[PDB]
Amino acid sequence: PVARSWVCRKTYVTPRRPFEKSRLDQELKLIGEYGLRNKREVWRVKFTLAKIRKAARELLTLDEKDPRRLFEGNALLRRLVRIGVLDEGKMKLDYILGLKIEDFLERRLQTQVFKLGLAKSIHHARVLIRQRHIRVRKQVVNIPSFIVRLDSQKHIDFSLRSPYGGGRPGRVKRKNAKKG
Amino acid sequence: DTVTIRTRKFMTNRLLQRKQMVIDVLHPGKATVPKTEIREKLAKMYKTTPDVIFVFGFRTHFGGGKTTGFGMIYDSLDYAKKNEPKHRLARHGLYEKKKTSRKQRKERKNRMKKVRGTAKANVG
Amino acid sequence: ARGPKKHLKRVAAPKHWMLDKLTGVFAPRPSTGPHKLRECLPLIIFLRNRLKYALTGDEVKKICMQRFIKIDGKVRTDITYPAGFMDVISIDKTGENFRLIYDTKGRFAVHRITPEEAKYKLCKVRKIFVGTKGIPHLVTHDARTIRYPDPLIKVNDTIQIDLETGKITDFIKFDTGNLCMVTGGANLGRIGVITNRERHPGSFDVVHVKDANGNSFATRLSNIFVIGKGNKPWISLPRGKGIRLTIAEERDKRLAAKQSSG
RNA sequence: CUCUCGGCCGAAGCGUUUACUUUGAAAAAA
RNA sequence: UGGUGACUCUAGAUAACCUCGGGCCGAUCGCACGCCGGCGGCGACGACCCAUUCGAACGUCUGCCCUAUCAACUUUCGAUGGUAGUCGCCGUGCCUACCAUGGUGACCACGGGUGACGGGGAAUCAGGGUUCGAUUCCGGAGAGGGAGCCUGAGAAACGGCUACCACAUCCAAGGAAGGCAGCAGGCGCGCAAAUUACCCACUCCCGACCCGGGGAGGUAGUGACGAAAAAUAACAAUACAGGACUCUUUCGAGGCCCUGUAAUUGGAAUGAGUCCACUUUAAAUCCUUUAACGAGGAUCCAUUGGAGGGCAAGUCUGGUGCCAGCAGCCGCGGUAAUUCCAGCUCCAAUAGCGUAUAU
RNA sequence: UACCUGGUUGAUCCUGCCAGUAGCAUAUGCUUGUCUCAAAGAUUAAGCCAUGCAUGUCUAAGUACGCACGGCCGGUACAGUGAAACUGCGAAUGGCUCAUUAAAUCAGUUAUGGUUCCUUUGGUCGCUCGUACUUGGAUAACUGUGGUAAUUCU
Repeated sequence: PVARSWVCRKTYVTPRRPFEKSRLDQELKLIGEYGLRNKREVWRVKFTLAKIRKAARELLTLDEKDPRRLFEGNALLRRLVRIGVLDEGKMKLDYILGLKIEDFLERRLQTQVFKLGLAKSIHHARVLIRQRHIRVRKQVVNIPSFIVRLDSQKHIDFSLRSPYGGGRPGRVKRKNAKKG
Repeated sequence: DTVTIRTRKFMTNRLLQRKQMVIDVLHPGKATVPKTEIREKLAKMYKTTPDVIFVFGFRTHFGGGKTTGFGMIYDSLDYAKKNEPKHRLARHGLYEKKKTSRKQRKERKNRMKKVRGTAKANVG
Repeated sequence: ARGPKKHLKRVAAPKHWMLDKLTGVFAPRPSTGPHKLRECLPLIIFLRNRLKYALTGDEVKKICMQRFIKIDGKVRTDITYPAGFMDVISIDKTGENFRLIYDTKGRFAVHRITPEEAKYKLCKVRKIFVGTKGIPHLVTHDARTIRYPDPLIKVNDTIQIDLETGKITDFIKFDTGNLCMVTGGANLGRIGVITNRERHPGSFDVVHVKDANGNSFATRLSNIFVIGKGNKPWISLPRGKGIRLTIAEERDKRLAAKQSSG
């Protein structure tokens, strides 16, 4: 017996057909457009959307006045709205089935850092986040896959300690200024 | 002073003759604040000496803004010696533990098990 | 196994203790006592997990061995002493009295009572029997034996015990129309008026209960604890008055409370 | 009807039975 | 007297018994102190008995894998039931003595096998299913194999005892002492699995106990079982390329866009790492947090498989010549081999990828 | 994601299997920078084990004439701390493993009106019509004498 927990879970699913030209092209387009490291990030977002769709489908088989359908559909729609993937106007479970993987990919911290003008490109955005230059509200966030909530979107700033956002020039600039 | 001390949670534990609280330490450009100066800041904050203050469990949040720990302020140093864990008293210099190891004590005990009477004290 | 067990695994502990899973391998095995293992709250869980007066089991022991904790008017130094339903916990040093009373979720609430209320407790009589040359005896859910009870007191009634002297001062019969709490099952912690008792000879009687908001449920007779005559309780009730809101109403109440701040 | 009927309340009946279906209890935690 | 659906219940009364291996009815310990020889407060400990708690034990109903190359099985070596008893904590063929001749079975008894502990559960899965579950929770069983006990409330206990069987330790040869399927560790076995580490600080347990003890447990070490997050560059200029209703062709309306061999040019930005002080923690480590140094082949260098099809990706170059080899399958190799051995290039996943096997 | 593809023929449509495909679990190979969780001698051998440790325990409150420390030199028995030992309690829990085991174990469901129950908690405990201002003998520890090669022997 140990005081440890072994609840662990795989966050993606490998495609059934390994070498399929259309799927390879779609995934590479997503990777390049959103500056992703590998195919596993695409597969992870795909798995997230797949689980959400499965839950929405299972709710859509219940009676429209089912207490569980009402409660859990309201919760799921609230969660999707909270991260900006769903619009507040479309608060029906049928609109969940109309969601795309790109809808979730827009809400990554990397995409928002690029799209708010803090970075010149999506790859610059990723290296900025990985180098502790970005904060959401007052928390220095370091994870590119950080899914920005709707009310956290206006609090993505440039970190009070980063050379770009409050001073203390970096290693290179300080060394060069010391040199001459 | 650029280092700030705040106490979110707080209760007067009259059962253990102390006050117990959660301590936030704001230290934007400094290392995690040493326990001693947190103790003197708490002493000023609560109008008491820093010898009846025992702080522990300070974790600095990712990014470096602040550190959260726990703190006790005892009514007297005698209550502090009575109720505090021995290691937290040793951190203040008010306690010294046994210098033997578990191995030495266990083997000495099993050796004493082999002798009967006053000869047990004449072992090791 | 040979002989009795002395340990309780943390995950086999009663879920209403609200113990987490990463603190340790073991849960505090309640000592034998007035209440059953699964229907009790040990003193350590109350003084450490609920009241936060202690951080560890060592501090719970330090509090208990100063004789600051009274359970039902008597000082208890056993930190795993099983405190159960209706039991009164008095801490005179901090001047606070609690009565162990179930929540609508089936958990023992931290329910503070006045020092005047802390003088008595309700007890459901478990059995009535004649012994010792015609002396009537009464046994409660608290497991206290009372000699010479009122001749009208029967099984499943509720008596009021003055903790200082431990003798019956009043009693409610088990009648339709009396307020009652549920002390076990799916409806544990719910308070309502007894509507009807369907009797099943040789099996378990079912008691139907109606909430103060009009919700009707049913339990086994062994899970019914008469609280007050009519619809007026003889004890203080927690903030939730035994009315179990559905999850939708809980969500709505939480959202309304959150939106009222800021 | 209810072999207790009393000037709105209860001794008012698995009323051959079962399967089925819909309930309600009770049913460890993880 | 009360109670149950239901007593041969509870309570009462009578006549007696009342176990030498004889049962309860206190020859006990502390603290505080008292009160016109007496009366006492607060406890600790102990003893019946009755409840209660924690259980244990024994029954009820339903549910278990494969096998008929297992069709009949059991029958006083108690088999099924009855009566009386014995024993047992108690119900009972539990055992005994008489009596009856029963009881189970194709609705699969009985026998056999199981690389069979059962369950909660796990993998996979459109719906249905299939396989797995030694493994941290619950229940059972065992402590080398059997058997038998002592003590005790509780054990047929094995970090208790007694004996035999197997193995085995010391011996002065007379004797004596054994039980890691506890924690480490060793040998052996194998395709196959970690430290003879630190601590009772946490969770709890035990004790006469606030204080002692705990290889339970926690903490570190080994760890690519597996799961999560996530670096190996980003940007700008320069030369070049591409589009942008560019005029129905040639840098006179081609830089408010975009790409790359660029060993081109620049500054910025970083953590991998090293190191300091905190923090962490029994004490440490780790993470977090400061600070110092730390990137231009940023040589601080990403690999594992493949490139005929299935199936993403070269009938490019050299070698070999039905050889060596490749190839899960079809096939390739006999002098232009898109398939072997290599170089270059490419592409699949990526701190991971290939292979075998089970599913 | 309720999915298929190659292979029998000169060619075709089938049956049909082989091979491919994805997960999962053990092993292994090559490779491996950061960080958080985290399995880990089950499978074969419930095979064998060197060594060490894993179960002990004292309160004001059972027994202290161990000077082992320690005082207030006394109708002052016992100041106090306290090894040892006697007494009490625990050692039947925990941990390990899966050999046995096929209505057996186990699961849900009931029953004990057919039983036992240390401890905890509450009750009962002048309810008995018949040296007490405290009874008896031992034995440990301790002192002293020993035996055996050898033991937690005595």
